Amino acid sequence: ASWKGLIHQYKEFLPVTDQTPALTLHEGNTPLIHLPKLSEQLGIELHVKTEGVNPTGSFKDRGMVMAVAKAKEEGNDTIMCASTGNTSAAAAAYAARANMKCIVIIPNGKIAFGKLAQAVMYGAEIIAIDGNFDDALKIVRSICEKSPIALVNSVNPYRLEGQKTAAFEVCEQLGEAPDVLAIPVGNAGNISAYWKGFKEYHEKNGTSLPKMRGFEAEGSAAIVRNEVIENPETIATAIRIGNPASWDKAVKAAEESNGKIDEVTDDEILHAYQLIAREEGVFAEPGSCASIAGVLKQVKSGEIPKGSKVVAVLTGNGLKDPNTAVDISEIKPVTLPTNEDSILEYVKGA
Amino acid sequence: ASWKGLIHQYKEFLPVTDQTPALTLHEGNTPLIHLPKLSEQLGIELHVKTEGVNPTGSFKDRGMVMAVAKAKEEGNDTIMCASTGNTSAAAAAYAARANMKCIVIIPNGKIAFGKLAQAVMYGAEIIAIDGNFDDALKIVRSICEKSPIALVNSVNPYRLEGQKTAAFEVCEQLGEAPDVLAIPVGNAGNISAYWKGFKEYHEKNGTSLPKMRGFEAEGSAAIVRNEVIENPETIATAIRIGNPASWDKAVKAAEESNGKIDEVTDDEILHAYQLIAREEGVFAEPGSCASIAGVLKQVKSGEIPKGSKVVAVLTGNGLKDPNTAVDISEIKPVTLPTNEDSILEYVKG
Ligand SMILES: CC1=C(O)\C(=C/N=C(\C=C/CP(=O)(O)O)C(=O)O)C(COP(=O)(O)O)=CN1
Ligand SMILES: CC1=C(O)\C(=C/N=C(\C=C/CP(=O)(O)O)C(=O)O)C(COP(=O)(O)O)=CN1
Repeated sequence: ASWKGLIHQYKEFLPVTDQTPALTLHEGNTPLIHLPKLSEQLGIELHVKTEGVNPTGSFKDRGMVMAVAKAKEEGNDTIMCASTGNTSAAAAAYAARANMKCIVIIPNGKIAFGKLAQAVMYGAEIIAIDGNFDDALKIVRSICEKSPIALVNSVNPYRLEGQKTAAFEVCEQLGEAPDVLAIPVGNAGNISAYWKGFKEYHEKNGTSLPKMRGFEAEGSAAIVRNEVIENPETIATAIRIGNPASWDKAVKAAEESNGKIDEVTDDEILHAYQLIAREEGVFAEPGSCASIAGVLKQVKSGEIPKGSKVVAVLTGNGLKDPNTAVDISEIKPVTLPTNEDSILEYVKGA
Repeated sequence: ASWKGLIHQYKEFLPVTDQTPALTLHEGNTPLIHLPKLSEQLGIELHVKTEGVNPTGSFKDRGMVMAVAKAKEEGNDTIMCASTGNTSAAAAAYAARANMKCIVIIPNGKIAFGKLAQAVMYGAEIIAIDGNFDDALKIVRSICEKSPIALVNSVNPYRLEGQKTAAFEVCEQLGEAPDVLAIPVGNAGNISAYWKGFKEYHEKNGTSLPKMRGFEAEGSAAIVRNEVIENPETIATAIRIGNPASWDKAVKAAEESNGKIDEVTDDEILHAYQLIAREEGVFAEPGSCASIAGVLKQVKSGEIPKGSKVVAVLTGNGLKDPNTAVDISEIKPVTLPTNEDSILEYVKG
């Protein structure tokens, strides 16, 4: 049938009133794709929730449609967020759609090319700092406390209310809750939202409770180290975050679900990044592939038992970050003369 | 609802046997988004079919899932295509998914950066030539005449079989066929595919027949100019194509539909490109926005009368081409000290 966006489709789970604007970019309802080759190789039943087909190319659209609709309902005209790039892209698109001004603070030289192009195109006022995301978040929260500008980072609870619908959809698309929900962790709002979603669906519809398995990049694994990281690092700039704002909710999700927050190296991330594209035709940005890298690590160790039904969240479209793709990949265009014989000869001799 | 890809959902309209592999990346079923502000400013009811949310970010996935499934059914292990970038990305993804080799021939320096990243990541054998798309297609077609390599460019009929499904969806999502289907024209397969779709749905389901309104970029407007353009040009490199392989089908489609194939300038394309992102929050690549530029042109001229119900096809995701976005945009980011006081006063100023 039809799909009219999250606010309409999940209205009973959401803080929607008759005065809530009907804001939508048709976000949500993203594919849950079975990966049969990787399932065979791993000895599990692996599906990927491909959030890169959301309107701005990441799961952030789920929370942002809710946050911006409520911000407009509650009488604001300007929104602001700090971002590694996907939240600012979402905020900018929904602000333009909603006729609100948008201001974003980003870490200079540390957001992907595609995310920058979106923020420029959607019409945000873009402020860059030489600090990291964590610096930007501190500044943004201070400013929205000291101005009438509405904060639309994940600490805004409407963001997590929108993002929990991804757990609803996974249950509906799989026909049941999975054994394991594998997910990247940056600012930790998303793993918190999925867990909140699984609990609500458990209570209302009787679905089971997955083990929540979150994965930070080793260079930014503040939760795994149990310490704030003052200079987080990782090539997966989406999750280059050393003081997650939803730290306590995420640890609670892991504990209540009998799950775990783990870490993956950049090399593990980049391997999973190439793996799913080469073997399954699925292209997600590096930070997203922490979930797949996490599945490979824990299938190897037995922490994900063979035969498990596993959903890995692919949080962002691979088109967000074309530089990493070309920088790391061994595949390069070979330049040939515009001559059928040379090309055919190359085709056969290679 | 639930969605398992085009082969499953549109089986009855597709040349699908019990031998056809169940190939899917869940392509299709893309949003039809009403644009209420642009509608108001133009005096029409305008919707956009946002094909950028297909698995590889363009409508090519519709044709490619059918062409690659049929290629595997018929015994092939390799596919090949020429491309300005989106057909090669689709070909590469579906080949990977179907366990096939993929060879793509692209024009050096004339495919968008996101499309190159896709071809590399999906694992295609990428051959770049000093020539243009038309040169690459000539070579690819010649090669596939004599070698056991399946041609998956749009001269493969299975590409149009899959691509026609977009018109089916438009009718179901709108509740009726629109008065006008506005669409970019590069190699002309897609406008032919929509019209084929609209004729089929008319015969089977009684829907009406839109006017097919195609738009080439002016520097590549071979059909408008009635000439093979040896040196096609346009910033919209997706549609930088001077000898459209489906020329005759596309002229027939505009003729049978009482439509027209028109051209829009690069400045018109770029205006539409910025307009929809700024005003409606919808971001498509420059070639896609030829359809919006054409709607603006023909509303202004009266060729799309006020009150028309219009669906414009946004063929590719804006993330395909990050360079044009940052190059055209006078909106440069500003670097400020990492100080909340210093940035607060700058926001207030
Ligand atoms: C593609 C992708 C991201 O963009 C991202 C965070 N992106 C951010 C992070 C923080 C901003 P917030 O969304 O927390 O307001 C962004 O700015 O785009 C994460 C991590 O998800 P969390 O654990 O942070 O929910 C995974 N994957
Ligand atoms: C975004 C986009 C394209 O990539 C594209 C053609 N893209 C091509 C062009 C030709 C290859 P073909 O699909 O004809 O085999 C590509 O290689 O990606 C067109 C024009 O559609 P047609 O008139 O060609 O149906 C509009 N929009």
